[PDB]
Amino acid sequence: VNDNEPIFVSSPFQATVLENVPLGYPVVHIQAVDADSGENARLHYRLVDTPTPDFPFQIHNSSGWITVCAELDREEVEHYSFGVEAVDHGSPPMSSSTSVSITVLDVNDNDPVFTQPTYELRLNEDAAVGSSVLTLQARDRDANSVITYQLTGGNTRNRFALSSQRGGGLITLALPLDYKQEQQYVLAVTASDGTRSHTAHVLINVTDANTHRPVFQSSHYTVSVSEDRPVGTSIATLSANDEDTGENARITYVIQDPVPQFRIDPDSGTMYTMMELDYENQVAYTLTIMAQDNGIPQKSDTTTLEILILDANDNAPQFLWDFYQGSIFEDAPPSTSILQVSATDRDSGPNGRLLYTFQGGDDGDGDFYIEPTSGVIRTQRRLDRENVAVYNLWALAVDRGSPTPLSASVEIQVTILDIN
Ligand SMILES: [Ca+2]
Ligand SMILES: [Ca+2]
Ligand SMILES: [Ca+2]
Ligand SMILES: [Ca+2]
Ligand SMILES: [Ca+2]
Ligand SMILES: [Ca+2]
Ligand SMILES: [Ca+2]
Ligand SMILES: [Ca+2]
Ligand SMILES: [Cl-]
Ligand SMILES: [Mg+2]
Ligand code: NA
Repeated sequence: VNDNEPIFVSSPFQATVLENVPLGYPVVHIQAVDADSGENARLHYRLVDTPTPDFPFQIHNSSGWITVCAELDREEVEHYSFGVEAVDHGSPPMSSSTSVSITVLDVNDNDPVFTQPTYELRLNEDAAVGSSVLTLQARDRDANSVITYQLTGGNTRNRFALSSQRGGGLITLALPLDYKQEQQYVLAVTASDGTRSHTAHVLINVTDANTHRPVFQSSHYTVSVSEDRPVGTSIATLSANDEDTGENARITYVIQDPVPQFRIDPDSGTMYTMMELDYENQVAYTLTIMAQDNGIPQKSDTTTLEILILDANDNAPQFLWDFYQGSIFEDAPPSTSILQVSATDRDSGPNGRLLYTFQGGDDGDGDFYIEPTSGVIRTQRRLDRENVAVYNLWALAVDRGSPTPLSASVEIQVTILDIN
């Protein structure tokens, strides 16, 4: 006579299991006590449905042990809710049912995964230090995985910085860019859960910017030019150098205060004369000159050029009087002055400095001489009106001009006065 319903040992059943356990792992012993003996007391166990995408457990129909019969995965199903039923082999058979809960415990069996498969961007070379470059996010399907981000290769000259945070991993500019040193970076970034990792690559191209001004070779050029030089003489080649690239570094030269006498070639920075120059009119010119790059926006420098005109022997001496006349008594001793000639020369230096001489002239067959620097004409000999009563002397003023010296001549008449 079958008088007792099978009673379970725990009120409902509950168990946890690492997602790791092998096929065969004993999860829970379901136990029931029938209060009879014989077959009135003999129990069979069965799992009942009370939807999960898998059901990786089974119960042994006599022992009551639930074992894993397919590999578990917490990232597929954390929690399984189902039932178990115990039944006696009684001719009127009795049974009871309870619930079973199995919670699956997390193991670190997933790598962190970047949210983008690929990372690419373009930075302007003048991007500010501190500015944001990129935020990278990875995710880990494990519940118990904290993600730390780290810059782990290709940070050349330590240009970039990476703050690791809750959301993800922020890249900033730590130190200034320079197109002349690096056009490109390939930053490795690794996402780690503390044991597993993945490494993303960030391709960064740098666009040259106009971060430099031309710098002239000098802030004050001085060059010299003979007043001789024809129209179209090159007199100097100014240059500025710009550390940028392309148009940002290509120089246009510009006279800021133009004069008719000079022009510049804007591409080559060469200065040419545009007119005849005259030392006797202006000895010096000063120009202010710009070098502008061709960047957007444009930058520029400034220098002064001082142009010194060099004097040329382009002026001939000129006597103050076109004719001189003087007298002396016949009985006068040697070294008696008759008179002093003078000349001027509009040139300076040796070009303007004067020698008075009878050479190329006439000194009355040696009867007179002239002092080279003073121009004073003197008797050299005793005189005789029997012989010469009236000399027609010819004096020369010669400059000391190098390339070829210039001169002028003047007539001096010398009357020899009688003795009563
Ligand atoms: Ca029973
Ligand atoms: Ca798993
Ligand atoms: Ca993980
Ligand atoms: Ca896991
Ligand atoms: Ca520039
Ligand atoms: Ca002149
Ligand atoms: Ca001159
Ligand atoms: Ca002269
Ligand atoms: Cl006179
Ligand atoms: Mg699976
Ligand atoms: Na630049």
